[PDB]
Amino acid sequence: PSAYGSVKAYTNFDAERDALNIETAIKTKGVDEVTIVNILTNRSNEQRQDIAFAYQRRTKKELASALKSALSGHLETVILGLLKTPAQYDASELKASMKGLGTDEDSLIEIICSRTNQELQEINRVYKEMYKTDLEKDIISDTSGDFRKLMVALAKGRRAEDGSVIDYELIDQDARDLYDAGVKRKGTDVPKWISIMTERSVPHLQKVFDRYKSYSPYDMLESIRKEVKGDLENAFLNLVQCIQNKPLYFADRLYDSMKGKGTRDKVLIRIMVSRSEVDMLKIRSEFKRKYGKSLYYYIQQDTKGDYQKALLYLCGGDD
Repeated sequence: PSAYGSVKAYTNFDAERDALNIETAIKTKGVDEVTIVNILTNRSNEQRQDIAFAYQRRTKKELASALKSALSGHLETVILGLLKTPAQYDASELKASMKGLGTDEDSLIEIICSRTNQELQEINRVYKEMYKTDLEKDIISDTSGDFRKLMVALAKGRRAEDGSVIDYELIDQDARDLYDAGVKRKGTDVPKWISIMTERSVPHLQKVFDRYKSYSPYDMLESIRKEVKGDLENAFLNLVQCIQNKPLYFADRLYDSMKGKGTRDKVLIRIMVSRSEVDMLKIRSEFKRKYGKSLYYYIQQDTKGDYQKALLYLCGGDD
């Protein structure tokens, strides 16, 4: 279990009890959405799987299908998302990002740039089992140019994991190479940027980006804005933010999703669901530090109804 998640395993857990109570809630005239939300947002992902199993054995109906039939709107999206395992949820979100003629590059980038090697290994495996095809093949068919190269490289999840051994010489050489490949000359050696940023460990790259400031007039993020454009630039910016401060990265994404009129629910829901058992506590801390008011407050003031209640539970409170 992650100590930085907002959703923790329920102590007095009884899958049968929850399955019985959810069944009654589903069959209540008009549905008792409150009970369904109160239960599922207060159980760990694993516990939800146990609940789904108990539910089917007792009713001969799959819980997911029962809820897709019983719920609708944004609430349905949150609840069904919470029922999928982490890998399954990410795999389905990735598949959804590449559905149709166009491609939701923003979603594809957010997911591919933020997941660890461990998470990506599972996503790749589950993706193959669910859609029968490979994740890489789909990315390749929905992207092109250097943007494709970068996304394919990242999706592989073969990033080095040089344990904890700091390589000061490589830190310096990588910083010099990133500079020589960009700001230092006319044009940009994008392949060098892709290699360094996708093959080195996160702790290493954090140190590289710091050492980079010693050679370059602008930091990594500004360097990216001056060297590349389009989806490629967007990908690099997201990637560097994820490396420098992943919790802050998500906090900014969350703020952006609610700032204006209405909310970009697709993003808001994916982050609340997917990071609820990973680093939501860190995301909350960075969000409050930067924006002043808590993430809870923004969710409260930007969504309504049972949907809002569900998201607030995933947030977990504020402190």
